[PDB]
Amino acid sequence: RVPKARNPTVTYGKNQVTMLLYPDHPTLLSYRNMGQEPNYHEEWVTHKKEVTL
Amino acid sequence: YEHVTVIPNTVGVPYKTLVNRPGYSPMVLEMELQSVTLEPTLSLDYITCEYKTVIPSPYVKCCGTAECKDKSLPDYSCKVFTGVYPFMWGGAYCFCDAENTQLSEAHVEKSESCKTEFASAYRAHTASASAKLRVLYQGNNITVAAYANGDHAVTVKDAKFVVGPMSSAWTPFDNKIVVYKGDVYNMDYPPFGAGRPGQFGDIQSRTPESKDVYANTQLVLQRPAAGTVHVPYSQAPSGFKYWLKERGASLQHTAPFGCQIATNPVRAVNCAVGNIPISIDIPDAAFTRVVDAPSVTDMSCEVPACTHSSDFGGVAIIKYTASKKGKCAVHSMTNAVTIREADVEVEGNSQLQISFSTALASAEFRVQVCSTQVHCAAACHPPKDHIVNYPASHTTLGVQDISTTAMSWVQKITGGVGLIVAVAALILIVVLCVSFSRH
Ligand SMILES: *[C@@H]1O[C@H](CO)[C@@H](O)[C@H](O)[C@H]1NC(C)=O
Ligand SMILES: *[C@@H]1O[C@H](CO)[C@@H](O)[C@H](O)[C@H]1NC(C)=O
Repeated sequence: RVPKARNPTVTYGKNQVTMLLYPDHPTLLSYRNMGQEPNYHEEWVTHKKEVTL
Repeated sequence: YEHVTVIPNTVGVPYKTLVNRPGYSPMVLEMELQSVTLEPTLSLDYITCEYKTVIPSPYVKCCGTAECKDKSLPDYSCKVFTGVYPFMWGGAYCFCDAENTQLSEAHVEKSESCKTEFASAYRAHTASASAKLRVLYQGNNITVAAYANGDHAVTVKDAKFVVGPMSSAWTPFDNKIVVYKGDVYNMDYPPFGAGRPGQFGDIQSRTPESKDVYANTQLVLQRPAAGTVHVPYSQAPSGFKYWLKERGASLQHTAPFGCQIATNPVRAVNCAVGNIPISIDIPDAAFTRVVDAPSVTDMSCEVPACTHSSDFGGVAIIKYTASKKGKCAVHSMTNAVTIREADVEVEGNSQLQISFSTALASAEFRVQVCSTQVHCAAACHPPKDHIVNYPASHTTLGVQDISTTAMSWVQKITGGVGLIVAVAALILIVVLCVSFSRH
């Protein structure tokens, strides 16, 4: 058995998404584009942090 | 009656088509795609797992010289050392204080755990395809399932369906793949019989039940320490353990076009590429004659609201006068506007209501209800929400779709400039003709 993570806070803007994360222990974040070019990215998160995409 | 249509490869969006047969009332069908699956053909090459080392007890011979013979076991080694003087818990082992020797040997085998923890290498070939559909037929939902090529036919309620072939041959798998407990990787594994001492493929076998094992690890025996009985050695560590700690991201998280991956059996689902043609054969008893269907004689249209969002943001009201009670179909005559409703019930003198969605800034379109047509027009506003969680239900725009006020301004500027050229040219023609005639 493995645990599951807490919900983040999401706000909206013109062609962008802003997220605020609340980690308790190291967690992995990843995203990709759908379509012809995936543009993969990967990052480990160990403390409170804010990101824009 | 045979009918042919083309449907784009998008999941979760309904589409409609019109069937028109002379002498009969028109009919409208609705179709929606639920899943598409690809499945390749696979062949096994070899498997890998962890290894074990076997060391039997040393042989100590005092006041003499020993020797060893060759054997056929994998990675076999023997060596003889001189000048040894071993001890035990009660005192020295042998009486002689010189001319003693020691013999040591070892070889490599396959671990017992290979029946549970292993990885397998495959070679892939051309894949097949399958699809499943939902069709709205005479007021009921029916489901069909078939292969996505022209070599299969199915019959449901006396209707025959044939689907495929697909427009594209794109696949997310290469020639060489590797599978381990639900993950698929693209990797160029080394040839059989050509392994490496510290990378993937040091131990190779053809099947978990086989007895032949190939090994290419390094094994060198070293000198024992003074006063001790033991068999020391040097060897490169296992390569299978190293791969597990640094294998990286799987194919599911990196593949393009939004495909999903499953492994038992290996499949890829919901890749949005290409389009799929469809053919349907409708029997004669399903049609209704034009003389039995009701007739509608007078119409008018009004549009109280429009917002060109990604959802159904329109409403329309149409007035009609009907000759008798019955059923009727509704279908749009333009490509940029889509109408949700499929049919209506008409009686007496009343009105009906519909909904539509479009991307146009200024909306003009025609609506057909039981062989007559009406003209509608209205103006539309933009929305306020920036981001949503579902795809659009309308098609894209071209260069010809421009607001009516914008087109008016283009006409005045272009026309005005052109007149100045027109008047200037007439003066030139006259002057040359006069000069020609005077001479
Ligand atoms: C379950 O165990 C059997 C042998 O005991 C093995 O063949 C199989 O791969 C195992 N499955 C998983 C998911 O570990
Ligand atoms: C089944 O048909 C009804 C109309 O009678 C329709 O509203 C419904 O969406 C259909 N089922 C599905 C799963 O679409």
